[PDB]
Amino acid sequence: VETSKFKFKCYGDFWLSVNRIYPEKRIELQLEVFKKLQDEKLYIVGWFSKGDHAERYARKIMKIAPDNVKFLGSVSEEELIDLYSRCKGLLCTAKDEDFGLTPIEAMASGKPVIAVNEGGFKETVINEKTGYLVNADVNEIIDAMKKVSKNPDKFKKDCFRRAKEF
Repeated sequence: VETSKFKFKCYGDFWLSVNRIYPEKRIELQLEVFKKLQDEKLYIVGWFSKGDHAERYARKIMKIAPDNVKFLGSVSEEELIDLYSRCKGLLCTAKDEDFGLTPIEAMASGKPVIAVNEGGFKETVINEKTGYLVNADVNEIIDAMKKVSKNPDKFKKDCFRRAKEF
């Protein structure tokens, strides 16, 4: 996994999630989280295939999402790198990602990762060292996010290091 093109800019005031708008990504969970954390912001990178059945689910998600959630759609690598470099941290809730590419890219950017304790997330994120591993649970995710909010650069060096190990 290449991570030389990623960099750090700042711990911005927005959380990031990189995942297509499909059921297996548990986008609904992310929405429930920000419906409670009205003081936080989420930028979602990912779209869907027009004309495909998934479109119904995608549009439903976008209509039930709170105002503090932004759907960016499909972005270029330049955009992705920049988003990783400026986010406060990465949120992962997918159940079909076994490699943990997104956590690696986020950590290569010096960012903490909050993710469900499954697949590639469990294989990349180190609980309490480069982020937090929790269950697919609204309250658990919010608690983890609140910790990061209090100390954004707490795991900076550890994240850069972990990213090199892949």
